[PDB]
Amino acid sequence: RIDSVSQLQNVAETTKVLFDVSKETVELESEAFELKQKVELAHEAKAVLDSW
Amino acid sequence: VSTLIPPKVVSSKNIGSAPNAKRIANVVHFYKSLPQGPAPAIKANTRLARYKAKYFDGDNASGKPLWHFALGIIAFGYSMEYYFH
Repeated sequence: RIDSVSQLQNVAETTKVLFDVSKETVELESEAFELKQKVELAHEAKAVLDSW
Repeated sequence: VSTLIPPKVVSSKNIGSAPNAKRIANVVHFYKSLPQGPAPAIKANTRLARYKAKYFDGDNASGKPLWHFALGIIAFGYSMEYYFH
């Protein structure tokens, strides 16, 4: 039981970093979403001038 | 949908499991246990207690005092012979 508890020694100090940096790496990409809007716009513009 | 969180739910988990009950048993079992054979009371006398401590402990544990007790009846009943016949 000592060994089973001592497996949980430095979990909290590291998982408080895990939680934060994990949700940041999830959720810091709406910039890329709004970049995708401009990318598909320029994609359509290149396509239609290719048609012209 | 978000960062789910079971790394840290140990604080209210530690009641229901089986080593918890054994742990709360044996942390109570260990403190009042005497350390190294202390307080054994190796010396006692009540005008019949040295007979017990010399004869009726687990070290000697021999039935020869019953022999002496049988000899006591040989001291008793044979003398009762001297009182009866």
